[PDB]
Amino acid sequence: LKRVVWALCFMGSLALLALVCTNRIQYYFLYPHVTKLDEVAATRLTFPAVTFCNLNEFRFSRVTKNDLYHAGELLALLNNRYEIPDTQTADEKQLEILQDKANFRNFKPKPFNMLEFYDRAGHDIREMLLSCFFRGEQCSPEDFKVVFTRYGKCYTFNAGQDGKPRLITMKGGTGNGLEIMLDIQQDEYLPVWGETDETSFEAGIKVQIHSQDEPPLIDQLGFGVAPGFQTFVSCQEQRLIYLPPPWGDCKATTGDSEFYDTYSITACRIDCETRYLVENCNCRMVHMPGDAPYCTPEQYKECADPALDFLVEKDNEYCVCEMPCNVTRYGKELSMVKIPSKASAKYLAKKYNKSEQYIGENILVLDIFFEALNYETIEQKKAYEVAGLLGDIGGQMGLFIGASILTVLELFDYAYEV
Amino acid sequence: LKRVVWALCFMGSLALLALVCTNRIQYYFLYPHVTKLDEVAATRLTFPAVTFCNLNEFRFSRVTKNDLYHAGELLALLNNRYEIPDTQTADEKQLEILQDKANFRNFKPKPFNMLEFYDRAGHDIREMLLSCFFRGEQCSPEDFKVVFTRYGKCYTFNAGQDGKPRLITMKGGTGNGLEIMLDIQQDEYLPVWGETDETSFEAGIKVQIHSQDEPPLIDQLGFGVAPGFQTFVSCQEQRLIYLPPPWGDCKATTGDSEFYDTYSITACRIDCETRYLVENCNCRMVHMPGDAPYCTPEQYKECADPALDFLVEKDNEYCVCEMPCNVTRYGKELSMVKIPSKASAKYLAKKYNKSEQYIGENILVLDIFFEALNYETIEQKKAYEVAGLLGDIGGQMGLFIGASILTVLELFDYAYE
Amino acid sequence: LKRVVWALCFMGSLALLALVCTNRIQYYFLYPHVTKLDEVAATRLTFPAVTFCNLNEFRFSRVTKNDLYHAGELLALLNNRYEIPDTQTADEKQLEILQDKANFRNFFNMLEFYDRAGHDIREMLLSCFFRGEQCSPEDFKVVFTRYGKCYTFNAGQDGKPRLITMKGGTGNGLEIMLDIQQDEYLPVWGETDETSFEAGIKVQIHSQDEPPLIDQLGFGVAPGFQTFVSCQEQRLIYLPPPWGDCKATTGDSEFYDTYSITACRIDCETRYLVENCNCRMVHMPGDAPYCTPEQYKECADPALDFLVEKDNEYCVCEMPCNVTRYGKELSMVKIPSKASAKYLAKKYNKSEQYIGENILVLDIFFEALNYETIEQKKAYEVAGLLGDIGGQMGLFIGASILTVLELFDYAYEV
Ligand SMILES: *[C@@H]1O[C@H](CO)[C@@H](O[C@@H]2O[C@H](CO)[C@@H](O)[C@H](O)[C@H]2NC(C)=O)[C@H](O)[C@H]1NC(C)=O
Ligand SMILES: *[C@@H]1O[C@H](CO)[C@@H](O)[C@H](O)[C@H]1NC(C)=O
Ligand SMILES: *[C@@H]1O[C@H](CO)[C@@H](O)[C@H](O)[C@H]1NC(C)=O
Ligand SMILES: *[C@@H]1O[C@H](CO)[C@@H](O)[C@H](O)[C@H]1NC(C)=O
Ligand SMILES: *[C@@H]1O[C@H](CO)[C@@H](O)[C@H](O)[C@H]1NC(C)=O
Ligand SMILES: [Ba+2]
Ligand SMILES: [Cl-]
Ligand SMILES: [Cl-]
Ligand SMILES: [Cl-]
Repeated sequence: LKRVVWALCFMGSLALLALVCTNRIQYYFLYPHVTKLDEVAATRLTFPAVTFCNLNEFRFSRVTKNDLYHAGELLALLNNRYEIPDTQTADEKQLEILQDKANFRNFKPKPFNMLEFYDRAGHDIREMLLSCFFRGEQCSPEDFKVVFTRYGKCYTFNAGQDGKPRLITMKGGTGNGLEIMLDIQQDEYLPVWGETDETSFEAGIKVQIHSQDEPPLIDQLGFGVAPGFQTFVSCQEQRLIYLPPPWGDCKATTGDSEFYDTYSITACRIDCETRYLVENCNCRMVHMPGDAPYCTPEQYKECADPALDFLVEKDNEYCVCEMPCNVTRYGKELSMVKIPSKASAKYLAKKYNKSEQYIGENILVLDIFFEALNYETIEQKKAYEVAGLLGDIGGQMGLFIGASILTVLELFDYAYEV
Repeated sequence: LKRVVWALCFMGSLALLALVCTNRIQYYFLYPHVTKLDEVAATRLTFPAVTFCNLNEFRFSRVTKNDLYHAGELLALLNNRYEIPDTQTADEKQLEILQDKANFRNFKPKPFNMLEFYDRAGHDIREMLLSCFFRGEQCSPEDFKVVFTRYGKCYTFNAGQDGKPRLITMKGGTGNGLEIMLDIQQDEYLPVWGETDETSFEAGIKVQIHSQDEPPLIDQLGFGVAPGFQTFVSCQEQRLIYLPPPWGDCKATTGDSEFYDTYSITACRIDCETRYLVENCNCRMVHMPGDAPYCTPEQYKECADPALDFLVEKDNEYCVCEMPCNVTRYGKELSMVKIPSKASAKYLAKKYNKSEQYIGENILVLDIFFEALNYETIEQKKAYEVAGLLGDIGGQMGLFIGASILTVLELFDYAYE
Repeated sequence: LKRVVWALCFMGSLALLALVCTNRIQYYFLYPHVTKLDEVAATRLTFPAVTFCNLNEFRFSRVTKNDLYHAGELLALLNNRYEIPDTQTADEKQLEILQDKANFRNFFNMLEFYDRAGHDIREMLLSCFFRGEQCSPEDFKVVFTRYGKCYTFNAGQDGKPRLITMKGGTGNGLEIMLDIQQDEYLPVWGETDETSFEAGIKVQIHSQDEPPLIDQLGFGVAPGFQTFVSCQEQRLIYLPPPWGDCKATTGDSEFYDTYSITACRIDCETRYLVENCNCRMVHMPGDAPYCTPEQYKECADPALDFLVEKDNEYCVCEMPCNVTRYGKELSMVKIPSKASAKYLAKKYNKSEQYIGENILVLDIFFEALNYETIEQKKAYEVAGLLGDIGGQMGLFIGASILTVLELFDYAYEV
């Protein structure tokens, strides 16, 4: 009778060992991870890269007759027949100027390049930048690097490219960061006389705070800043460490692109777009990097734009961009105050030779800074390693039947002898 | 002497095994969890449901003499004695309209319904919606579905109700989302001539971005949008998975509500309120769902409001809403640009046959989109499961005394003799 | 041949046990932790303390001739030679007043000057409501910061009970209508260090256990808008060494009852200024002597700036293990509505323009009646290590602690 109770106890114990062991094994092959959040104080923080664009792509006073000829349809200033659209709400002077530039009688077309057009007709930072301050000391427009995006000629402060060393901040708070007073030059905006898809009613700038290791993607990752306010941006540096397969989904390999030195998801997207447009239309857009020839406005109309839209719509499988394992993100909180005060309106108007109306509707102040001298870390950590797996299997294997790998080897010994 | 040192080693080993084993047992019985954060790229994102209200509950030009008679005191247009309050700083015409509407001389009242009054007097989406675009293609006011909230007649885009399929976005950024130009119609706002508790000075709209599975709760979960700016709202889809008892506190059961098909904490809140008001006052407010009769303004005055206030403090234990285990939340970052530009102000003024002053104080553009085509996941994960407990107990049990469950069974066997 | 493969299996098995066991040993000695996020529903939430300053340090109408004499250079209204700045863009009345106050023919405490000349909450506070019930200016406690005379609602200091809210949403919180008094702003005729073009207020939402640090931790609120602030209470629990970096011993400073990272920062600053200049600035607390405007120019400011740059290691403030933080999301609506501008203008005896350029409404509340908890939790405890080493020790060679002791005996005998 005792051998029966022993047989039942050994059988049930071996069954429990079976299901528990297969449980821990399956849990290991899920490759599970859990997250470790930490806050690290630092004596210094590397200030990020700040890219800003004017919402107006190009200045009206800088557009020329040749520009209307080649890119008149693309710039939406002229209709398909090289004639001005509906004149509703058209200033007499502006409409006469445009009508004069669109005469096109005995006109010899000069050579035209999209990057030349954006570079000269775009808003000059030397005119927009009314004042610059970093850590309380003056900055020059030479700190701003020209970057071409979908919005046109844009500028990146502290880009850290072309061998310039990146700036640091040793104190947090509103004073100890970037602080620029900009004039968005609303007088230079393209007149809107007729409704169009490209017609926009916004006035202000668009800013993206990003690491120097990634290029700007201002059309998607930027936030707007409106004239007439001083906007504060409190930043919190975040350092992210992800896990590669089979734990998570990250880009383990450096994967350097021909266009960009360091791999970033932004660089992967704009690289994918660049390759697609170069293959499909044999030309490259203004914002894209490389050595390819830039598109002509005819190529823009008949190939480039429908090609990108078709790439977005047809299938995401062509452009699948994984996230790198080491990522520096910047968190940001926005707040506003009014500019200028009644005590300063006259002084600003006289300082920049403008009317107080103009100052009120054209001046914005951007204040970008770190809230405090610390950074957060978010790390994906492996939850079950092979040492822990063997430890649990050994513990339960020793608890239920008290056997070992040598014991199973001995049972296989008798099986081979049998 | 050797058996004595052996006895000391076995005793100390058995004590240590005792305290370590009870340690792992207690840690298991705390039922602990830890969190798994992950970010997932996606080729498509389901666009959320967007509900907005005008801050002005009902239009002044649509209020009628009968409305003043029944709900004049409730709307704060008339005083306790059904008379207009002080006319201080009242436009002559503006007051003339109200004085004529509140005559009540030889007036034979007609039936009155609160939901009819809000549905007819509230701001019409056909007049507010100056332009609508979703993913660059035009939308109609018919895309917005009417929901009645505490703020009055409100509208939900991509509500996904009545069999409509939920919309998706295949690109991120400002262009590729919902983008509406609204006229908040500040001329239709209730005149404020005298101080009252209900008096408010704000002008604009209130928006809540929420999953289609939940009803809006704009009085608590909404954010404001001011006229004269294009407000960008960058959304981040977050997918949350919680643990039921005994690990955490989540809804293990489906939790069928009578009013709503899907369970949500909001649906639980307005369910608690609706049930409480039906039991105490036998009527429901406009925002509440169901089939009960709507309250009359007298019922509102003498029963509903004090009942809700008594519900907040006295019965704070009475309404307990557990959180569901699988929840889709949307995070948001707001930024603004100025509207309109000087190059467009007059074109807007002529396009909508308004003065530039009006455009300046009445037009707002709302741009709701996903920052990028990805979603975050926040999961509560069990930290100590029974397999790990048995493995650790077996490991320490085998390290300290080298025993097994069969060893203790044999010890009970020898003890049996 | 069988004993040879048995011996090799025991050798290799002991090697595997060695590397796995040392693996768990080293992993345990990393002292790792992982994060536990949780959301806790509550019937009540303790409302935070809200400190706000006007961006304008002191009122122009309250400055007197003596104040111009002593602190004229510091306040930037007068130059080093006690003369008026450039007369470009100067109000005729303001310039006549300043020249009159600067007559300096036949003609001071910093805290008296800030306390009396600063913006009075009794004039700024046009309306106050908390949970729908009226509040008085006496509920705000005066705190002196770098911005000047500032005010803290629900400060909870001096034994006052902390306020609670039993409902979430815009109505059920603090709601104040303020007049920033833009007419009292210092006239700016020439460039100066204090010169600012902003108009509005600065707010910091913080727990009562920590002092305000509004020049660094504050956000702006612009006039002409009602800004809503949705708050989410967060409770953070950190680990002390060797797991993390937290202050296990509170080691509260004499200046403040409860230890906070901010309180440690301003304590270090006060101590440094007392050591180098034998005086304390306006914002600093204690019983120490306040600086004179001459002391400010030649000692205080360069000492503070040099303290930030020269020795950043000197002030090391550890983070406490239990920290209550408040998350916040801002949004705006326009104030006043066209239907309400006239009533406000007449109610407060101001022009409709003045209301447009001076009135702001602040609405601070909890989004919902819950709070988040973020806890650092130990990933490998000594019981788990002994369990893993025991499991692998029993799987690979099947030995025990008693087995190793017996091996020491048999080795000792032979
Ligand atoms: C990602 O960041 C980690 C640190 O956060 C890097 O790990 C360091 O790698 C260097 C080798 O170049 C070592 O000298 C350091 O000791 C490592 N630090 C730690 C904490 O392990 C890692 O190399 C980075 N990965 C990439 C691809 O850049
Ligand atoms: C200010 O600008 C106007 C615009 O052309 C110009 O005529 C005037 O001379 C300028 N004044 C000064 C002082 O430069
Ligand atoms: C435009 O509005 C005015 C009143 O403001 C009205 O008289 C006129 O008929 C309107 N025109 C159109 C085309 O609606
Ligand atoms: C810290 O806060 C937690 C709740 O978040 C509480 O349980 C604990 O008692 C507090 N004190 C310590 C020393 O952890
Ligand atoms: C109202 O404002 C005027 C203009 O400054 C002032 O003279 C008058 O005294 C004010 N009324 C009161 C009651 O303060
Ligand atoms: Ba009752
Ligand atoms: Cl997992
Ligand atoms: Cl727990
Ligand atoms: Cl670790």
